[PDB]
Parts: sequence; structure tokens; C-alpha cells
Amino acid sequence: HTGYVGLKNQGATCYMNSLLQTLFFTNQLRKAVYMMPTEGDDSSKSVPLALQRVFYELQHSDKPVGTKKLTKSFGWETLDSFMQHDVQELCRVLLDNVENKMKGTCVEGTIPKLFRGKMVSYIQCKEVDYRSDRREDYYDIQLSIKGKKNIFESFVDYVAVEQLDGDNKYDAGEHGLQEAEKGVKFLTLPPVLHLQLMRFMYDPQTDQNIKINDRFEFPEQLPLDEFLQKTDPKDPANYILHAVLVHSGDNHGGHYVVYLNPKGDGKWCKFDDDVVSRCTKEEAIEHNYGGCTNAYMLVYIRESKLSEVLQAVTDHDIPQQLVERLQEEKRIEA
Amino acid sequence: FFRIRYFATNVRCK
Repeated sequence: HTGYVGLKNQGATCYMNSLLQTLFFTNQLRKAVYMMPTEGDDSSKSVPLALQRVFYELQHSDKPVGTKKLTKSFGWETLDSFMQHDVQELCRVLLDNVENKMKGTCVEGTIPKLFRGKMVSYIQCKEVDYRSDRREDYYDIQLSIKGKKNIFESFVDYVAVEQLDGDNKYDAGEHGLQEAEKGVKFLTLPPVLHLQLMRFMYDPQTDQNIKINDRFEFPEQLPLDEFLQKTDPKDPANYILHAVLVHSGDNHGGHYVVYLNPKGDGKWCKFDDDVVSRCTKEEAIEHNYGGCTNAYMLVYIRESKLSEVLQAVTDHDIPQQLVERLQEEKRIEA
Repeated sequence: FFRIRYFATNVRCK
């Protein structure tokens, strides 16, 4: 009654069902995942093949979709495995294996094209003229929310310059200890932007976590051109909200649900494991600010690359050798 | 864990 099918809750997988729906509706990722040459892989341990089955089943099955063979493929069959990892770690586990499988084939370099961005982090001396530039990549950004009112205020805190004065002077080597300024600047933003909000904190005093249920606002449209170093016209960093991963509860109780507008048209649905239901745009955006139910991860897509990232995926996009192998497997289950 | 750390989910140790 929604056009989309859900995922089974086969124990305690937490954020995994929410993450699989996010990656499955990254249509450029989905079509590229179908392209992987996996005819000769082992179904017991091949997670690229395992991800294809889940994607094919999410596209065709009328019944809730199973993930048992997928969890077994990357070694997280223990029910504690998902509680002992963050949502970004799981995504890196999936993306690393599909990108390594894409090496040497026609869909090589997909993962860097969608999710990779370029970041610089510097240290600039105040007295002497020494600067240590450091260029590195990212596939996801961790934002601080405690004290910060909205996504605007978390991005300014991410780039804010830190003063390395006092007994915290920077070791400039030959220049000796020097007062300095450390900071981070963004060079490029990826077409599909993964943003994890730090809604949880372990203090060492008491041996337990603590959830930030403070109110944190995020927009449907996020212009990030201000935070880009060397902004270019004709391609602003204007992003559109696609997914909002939601955790409700406290330090002990917790449920992981995701809201998504599939086609990018602002028509939202709630994906509660096996129950998919239409929902208002306010329930997916403004009801998840907090102040308890609130969001912990956000997925944005560049408006310029919006059309090709969310391109329609038809049955012809799935290779027939893959198709015949999955429909093979389906016949042996029965 | 043994220090002030943040996560996006309820991450526990092993």
C-alpha cells in the first residue's frame, strides 16, 4: 500500500535495517551494485553478492525481506555485533567490499564518486611563518550537537579555528614551541553526503553511555557553499534532505527507524523494520528534532547531481546472469 | 572505553 517493502527484524540488528534502506534508495549505488561480476563468488561469504540479493529482494519481494545471509557474510552474526559498532562503521564495511569488488570492472570508482569528499586540516603558527597542511579524504562527517542549535551551528564549530597557546603550543620542530591555530576546511562535498550527529557520549565516570536528547534542527534544503573553500558558481553546494535515521529512547531503551523520500519529491514514508507506512513531512523532519525521539544520522544529496543519483532503476538494469543465480537460490529454499 | 567519546548510536564495548 506504499510501493516499498520492509526488512525483517531477525533479532537485534539496530541501525542496519535503516542503513540498508538508505543505500538501497541510493539508486546510482543500487544500479552499480547490480553490475558487479559475482557469478563465481561463494554465497556463504560473499557480501557483494549478499548485498545484491537484499537489493533485488527489496525491489521485487511483496513480503518482508530477510538479512540473515547478509549478516553472516561480513561476520556480524552475533546479536551483540551491531551494538558494538556505530552506524558509520557498518556503512564503511559495506562500501569497502563493493568498491574492492568493483576494482578492474566497468563500474570502478563508483563509491568515491558518490560518497568521497576532500578535506584539509591545517596548523598555522602565529609568530613564525610555518604551516603544516594535511590533505585527507572522508566518506562521512561527524557533527557535534551539544550546545548547537541547528546544522548551521554544527558546521561552523567544525571549521572554527582552535588556539594552540599556553602550555599547548604547537611543536614546530626547528622553530620550537610556537603559538598556533589549528583548523579544518572543506575542499569538495560528495554528491551523497552522510552526516552522523553525535547524539551519544560515554563518560568514563559512570560505566554507561548518555544520550543527547537536546533539540537539533536540520533543513529540508541545506546550502553548504559558505563552508566550501574556493566556492565555484554554476554548481552550488545546495543539498536536499533524502534520509533521516531516527533513534528513540534513552540510555537503555532504543528503537531504530528511518524516514525517506524515495524519489526526492518530498513524499515521505516511515520504515519501521517490516512496517512501511506513509507519513507527513513534519513527522519525518520537524518531529525528529528532539527536546525522546530524535535523529542520529542524515543523508543529503546534491541538487545538481540529484537526478543521476536518484535515477529510476528498472528490471533491465539487473544482469540476467545475476538474476538467474538469485532465482536459482530462491528455488532451493523452497 | 576509557575516555570521553561520542557516537551516533548506543555503542557498547567488547
